[PDB]
Amino acid sequence: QVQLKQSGPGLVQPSQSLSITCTVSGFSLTSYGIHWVRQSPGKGLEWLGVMWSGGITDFYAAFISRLSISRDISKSQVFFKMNSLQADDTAIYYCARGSRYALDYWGQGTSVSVSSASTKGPSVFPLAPSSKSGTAALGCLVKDYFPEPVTVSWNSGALTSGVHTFPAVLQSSGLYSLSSVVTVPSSSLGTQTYICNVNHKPSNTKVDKKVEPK
Amino acid sequence: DACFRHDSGYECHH
Amino acid sequence: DIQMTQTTSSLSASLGDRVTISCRASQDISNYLNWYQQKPDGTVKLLIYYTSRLHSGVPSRFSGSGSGTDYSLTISNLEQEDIATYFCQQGNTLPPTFGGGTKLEIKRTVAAPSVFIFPPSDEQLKSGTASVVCLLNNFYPREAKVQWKVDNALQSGNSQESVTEQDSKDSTYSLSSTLTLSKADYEKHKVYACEVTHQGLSSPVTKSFNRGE
Ligand SMILES: [Zn+2]
Repeated sequence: QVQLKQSGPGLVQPSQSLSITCTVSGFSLTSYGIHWVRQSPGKGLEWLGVMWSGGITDFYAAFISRLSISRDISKSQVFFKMNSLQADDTAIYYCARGSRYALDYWGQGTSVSVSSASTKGPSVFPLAPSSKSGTAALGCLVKDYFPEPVTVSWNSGALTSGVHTFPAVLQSSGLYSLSSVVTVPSSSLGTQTYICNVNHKPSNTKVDKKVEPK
Repeated sequence: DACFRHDSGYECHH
Repeated sequence: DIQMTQTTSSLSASLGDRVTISCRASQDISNYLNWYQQKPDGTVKLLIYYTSRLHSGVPSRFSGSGSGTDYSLTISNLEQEDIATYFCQQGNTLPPTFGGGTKLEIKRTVAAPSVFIFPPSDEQLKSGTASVVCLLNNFYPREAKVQWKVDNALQSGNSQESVTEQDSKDSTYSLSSTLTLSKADYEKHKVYACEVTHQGLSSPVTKSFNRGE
């Protein structure tokens, strides 16, 4: 079975080097090329370089000074090193197998982030439902944490209908933030307790917040 | 017609 | 470099439709063109190579056509697991270039956003900072414009949008815009308004509040 397994960390400090080992099985590196591609969010697939089957390498012009591509045949491994990363390098980094015509088998990817931020638990704030709202909306603001991810439930999984947990956003500070919102009927705000359950495993931070109407 | 083999990098034409 | 151009970024389809994704190269690439599929989970798969040849494992509803500059990926009888982003790639001259990508999306009837504005919590204020959140809930299509007004003053690059993935039960989108000030700064304006422009509304909808109520 043809497979490509990427190892190496997602997180690189600014001005530090991104290292990704691409380990393979069920094909020979002597007989195939390994291509290195990245996908910035919203932008398209970007080719960075290749270890051809013969053992000679090639690079995209804009990365010539930043890239190293070596390989170890006996280990079934090709190695990728890019230097001096900045925020504009935030992407999924792919090793992919080249056959005659195309990139026919792909590594699972490596989600790469650039930050000098240290692990931080989030402050959770209530987004209290409007004094005159029919449907009402309420939520929790989950602010200033690193790294991703946080998970949010409502009343411990009991409330799932209308619940939208937004993709996190990276602030000027290097800290992530998101909102978890839920729509409920206006007539229940005096009648039912609504609690966001917030969990950030890397800071081992659990926190419940009751969202009290205004 | 020009092409580049995605395995060896060999080119039939540039 | 050969420029590869998928002129539509977003493509609206319905399950059972014949969808055609289109790709134009900057010169003749003489049929040396591959199609890739990237899922939400980020796994990539080759679909077809040399214009029209199916890769092993790839279902038969996936076909290719084209010659010269212009090429097409066609998915007959479209299924839920085919909802992904699709990338063309020329194999004519180095370096390998890809198109910008075409993200599939579910067509449904127009739904206007329900708009809500949230002043900052008293507990955040006493923390020293002040976030103001504007929610656009369960709308279609995804195209929506959010303007922030502080005492009538149109705001630019002050805020950060976040958008949910198309919901898999009602096929809608929801959007969060977030405005951040110091406490002191927040403390010296009155009317924080959120103006929402969408295809589903006759005229733009404005949700606002005054600091204290
Ligand atoms: Zn050449």
